[PDB]
Amino acid sequence: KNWVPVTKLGRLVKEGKIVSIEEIYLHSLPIKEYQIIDYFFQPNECSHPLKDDVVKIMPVQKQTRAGQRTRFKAFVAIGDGNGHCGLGVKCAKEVATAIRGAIISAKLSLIPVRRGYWGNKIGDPHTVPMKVSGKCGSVRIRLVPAPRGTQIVGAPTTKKMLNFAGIKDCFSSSCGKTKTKGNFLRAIFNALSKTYGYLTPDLWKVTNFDKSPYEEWSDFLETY
Amino acid sequence: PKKRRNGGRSKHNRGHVNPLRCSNCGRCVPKDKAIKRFNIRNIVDTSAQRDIKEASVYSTFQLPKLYIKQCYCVSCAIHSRFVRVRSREQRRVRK
Amino acid sequence: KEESIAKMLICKVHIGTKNLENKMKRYVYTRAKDGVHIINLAKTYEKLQLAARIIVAISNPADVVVVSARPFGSRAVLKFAQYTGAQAIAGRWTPGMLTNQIIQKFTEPRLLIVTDPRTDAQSVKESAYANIPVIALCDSDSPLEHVDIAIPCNNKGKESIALMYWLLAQEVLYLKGVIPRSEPWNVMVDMFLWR
Amino acid sequence: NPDPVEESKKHKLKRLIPTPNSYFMDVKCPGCLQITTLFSHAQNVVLCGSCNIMLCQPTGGKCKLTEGCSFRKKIE
Amino acid sequence: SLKLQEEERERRLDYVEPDTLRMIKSLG
Amino acid sequence: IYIPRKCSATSRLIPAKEHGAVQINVGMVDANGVYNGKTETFAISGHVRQNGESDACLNRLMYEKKLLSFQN
Amino acid sequence: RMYGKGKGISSSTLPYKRKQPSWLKQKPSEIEDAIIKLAKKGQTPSQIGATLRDNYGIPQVKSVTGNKILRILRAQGIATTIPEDLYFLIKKAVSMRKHLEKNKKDKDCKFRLILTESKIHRISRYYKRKKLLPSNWKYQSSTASALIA
Amino acid sequence: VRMSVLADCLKTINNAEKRGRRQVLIRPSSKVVIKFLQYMQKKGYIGSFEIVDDHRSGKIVVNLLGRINKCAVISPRYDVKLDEIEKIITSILPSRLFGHLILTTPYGIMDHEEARRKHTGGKVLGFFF
RNA sequence: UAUGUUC
RNA sequence: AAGUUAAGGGAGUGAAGACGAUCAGAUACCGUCGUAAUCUUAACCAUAAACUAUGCCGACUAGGUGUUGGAUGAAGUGCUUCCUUCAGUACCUUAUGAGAAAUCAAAGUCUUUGGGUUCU
RNA sequence: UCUGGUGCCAGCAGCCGCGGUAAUUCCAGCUCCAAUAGCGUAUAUUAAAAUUGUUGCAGUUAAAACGCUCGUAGUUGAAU
Repeated sequence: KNWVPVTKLGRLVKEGKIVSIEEIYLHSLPIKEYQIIDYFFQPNECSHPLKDDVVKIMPVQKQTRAGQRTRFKAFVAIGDGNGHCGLGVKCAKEVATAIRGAIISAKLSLIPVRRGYWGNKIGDPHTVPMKVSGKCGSVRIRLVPAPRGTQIVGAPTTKKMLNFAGIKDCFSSSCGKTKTKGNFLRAIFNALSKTYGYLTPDLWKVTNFDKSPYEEWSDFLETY
Repeated sequence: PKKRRNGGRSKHNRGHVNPLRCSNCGRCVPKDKAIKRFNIRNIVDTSAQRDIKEASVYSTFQLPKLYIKQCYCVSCAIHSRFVRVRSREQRRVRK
Repeated sequence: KEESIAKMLICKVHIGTKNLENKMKRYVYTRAKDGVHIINLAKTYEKLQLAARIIVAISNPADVVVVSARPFGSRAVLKFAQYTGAQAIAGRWTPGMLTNQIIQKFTEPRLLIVTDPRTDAQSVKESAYANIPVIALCDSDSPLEHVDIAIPCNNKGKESIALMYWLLAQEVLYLKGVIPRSEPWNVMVDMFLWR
Repeated sequence: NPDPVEESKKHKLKRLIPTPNSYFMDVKCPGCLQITTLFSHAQNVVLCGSCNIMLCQPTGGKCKLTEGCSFRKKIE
Repeated sequence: SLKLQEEERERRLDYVEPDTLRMIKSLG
Repeated sequence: IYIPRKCSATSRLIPAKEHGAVQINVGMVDANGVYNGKTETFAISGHVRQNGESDACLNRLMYEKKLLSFQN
Repeated sequence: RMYGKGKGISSSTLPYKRKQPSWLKQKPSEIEDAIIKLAKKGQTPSQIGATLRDNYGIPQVKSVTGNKILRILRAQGIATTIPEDLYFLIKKAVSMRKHLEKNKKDKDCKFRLILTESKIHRISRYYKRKKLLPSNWKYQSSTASALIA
Repeated sequence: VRMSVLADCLKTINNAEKRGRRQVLIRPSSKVVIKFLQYMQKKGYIGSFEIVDDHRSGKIVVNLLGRINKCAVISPRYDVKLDEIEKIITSILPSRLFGHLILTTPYGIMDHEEARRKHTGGKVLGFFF
């Protein structure tokens, strides 16, 4: 909205020198601010919105000398439903601030997921193009490509996260203690992130390295 | 849950080690596990040295030392303060 | 060429400490019969110039930072930064300045220069949270984690460090159009040295 | 880069191409002018052809030979 | 930080070992 | 959808949140040896940099590009 | 290792050159006669090869002539009815039993004798699966002392 | 006891390009591992390997392209009919779009796709993707 | 390096 | 190891037992004594936190400090050290390796799940 | 977290639990939910169970490496 300039990437996005998010994904730059989505995914002048929801609230206690010091840990799942997903956790004394912090951290952890076609280039991608496994704690989750006519056959949390990721077709298989929602969600998110890190034969061709935003806009921020 | 990597002793490539006996309580303790202190002490303190050297003869008398070489069990060593409990991270450090 | 070689043969950069390490085998020529290794310096020279060719590629030099936690590296890094366009930080490194965006100093660069990875491993560690390439003045025993351009040289000697940074700056200035290659210099290594 | 390796002499036996470390030599005692074949890492005791003398002492290694004489490889 | 360190700054500003020898002679 | 870049050392593609992978730019020179506008670029993966063989990988890559001839 | 521990990779590695060494102008017209005379004088083929390598300078009898030493011994009819290694194992077992009879308290010797007899039985089974040993060969432990023959 | 030679070969290959060493030495060569390597070559997963033919069941040096996700053997060599190719494929390979399940068939070493196109499925050897 | 229970 | 059988041995220690203490009690811890046992021989018994709580064989994957036994090459003084290597044996660090974690160079190379085999 | 009655009783509750005066859990009324001419209950069985594991489990510490070695049957076996 009306922030005071802080960082080079944040200002560069504020001035709008970067057109998309794929370039910062390509250069693996860390995203440090919500300001990078404030002037990126506004409710107006945008193609698709970002959907937020709270998947779990955990009362968590410390057991001090006097009492317990109970706080609340909020898990939220962000996702456009088109190939971008994120998971966020935040612990705070009050559920409201925990939720807000979790939303901020999920937006910060927003990642691209390689949605993969399975039938034809003409059809849009509908499933994971791969058997991808994610692990966190004890729970291991496996996502398997499915034909187009399937829904997400998985646990409710698996459905909720894969819908946010944009995958409309998948077989799931879980082992371990999936009762722990935090580890379950983290494993699902780990598999989704791993989708884009596999080196499928179609990515064997070498490509030229386009300039990173920093050197391409170094002169832009020079007078400041 | 396996407090120490070495199991509290220094046995490797070995099946059995003959035990020795604690100098303080007489407990049987494996030699590789017992806490050994080789004490090379003076027969007397400095004041008694200053007394008997001047009360002695040869005008150059040097008092003999006492070589003790005691060994203690874990309980006796801990109680007599030869070893401390130490912290988990500091537990690894030997010298 | 010959004059440049004569201008650095007289120093003590040849000598590298013990603890040969494993990834400096290529750079070490042999261990002396006394027990102290010696650097080729014939690898040091082009490591210097390629480090300079990747430093000069940064469009604005203020986007490159140089660190040093040693008393006799502090003067060298500050004067190197002043003579080039870079901005350096010497002495104590606050351990959040590369990843914490709230602290008033921050100053995340595009390239990092390290005098000794052992002494300022904190900066080398934080570079791996922000994609900073890192050039390091590695010694015969220095670790090579999260460093890409190893410069085989001495990190203990005050004269070694001062000459190291001085000829680094001289070569980056040569790569710039500031002065031609052939002309002799007017800045003395003792000026870069530590008092 | 293990194909064109060259300085694998200090590498232990059964390197990339397993070759024995032993060899065969011809020995000539001074003032004796005799020719005979000998095996490095010999296990027995050998005697000269012209004049019966001691040549090598069989030990766990490459033997000790004699104080003088000239021994040369038979490799071509 | 004041105007006293600048004057002091201005005041302050103003064969070989055989293995190295054979190394250098090998190099040229 | 985008095409993630690939490490020039191990041909392993670099995910979106490595933050350890780096881009290296080496500048060319003219006849007099002065830096010119054009450059050339590399890409080194975070796992190589963490292992510490990044220096050797860059030496090999620069040799292949004929940037310098000291080999190792 | 068959029993106990220890890999012990110590061995001898033949040279790459399969053929007769060039420096050996010696003719194979009498090397077989040399080994035959040595065996007649009484030597097991292992020590025949060792003596040939040391005192005769003719390594790899197989390289000098395209036929191996125990094979030429068999072709000439000199080869013993019991193979070398099995006979050595039998001799070791006989010595161990002779010692044990005096010292029945040597539990370690008893254990190693069991091990040696296990090896004897395995290798004899192999040798009689081949036709190198009569089908009724058994190695009873009573007359093995004279079975060496 | 090595038992299977190709299993050790493929495990060494896998460890090698997980380390990204770009060149690996396989000590016990054999004709089966040679044909497996040529099939990997023709599918483009490895470079130009060269077999060091010494007099002692020689070795192989294979160049890696950092291009194989996983190569492995399947032991025992289950005999598969042409009918159960699909059942093996959906259980072994990561997708129906890439990856190869290697069979030994009456007409030689081949992958599942060409085994289908040529009929006559045989015994399973391994896979790589 | 006396002993010294229970809720 | 204890235990059993039969001879021998029998110092010291010492299940039992006997006293003396302590204690509310104390048949215990402490002290004095003391039988069996401990030792040897010849037989049984076949069990231990018999424990690295980690079956055996094979391949691969990383740096360093040692140390035990050989072998290789060279050098301060016929004699000592350094280099390489094999086979043991530990330790330190490191993991974009594993694990629930403690931790592990194997407990790694496992949903990218199949080297062989036994037991539970 | 609707209204009465009961008040560790009566009772409910597959499991966790509710009930000692404000019972969102008993006994009732109202309302709501689910499936619907069908809906509960009991027992058995399958999936869930990768908690019988060939695919596909686990065995340092959660249960679980025989005290150790030899060894037959069995299983498995270098390259050409």
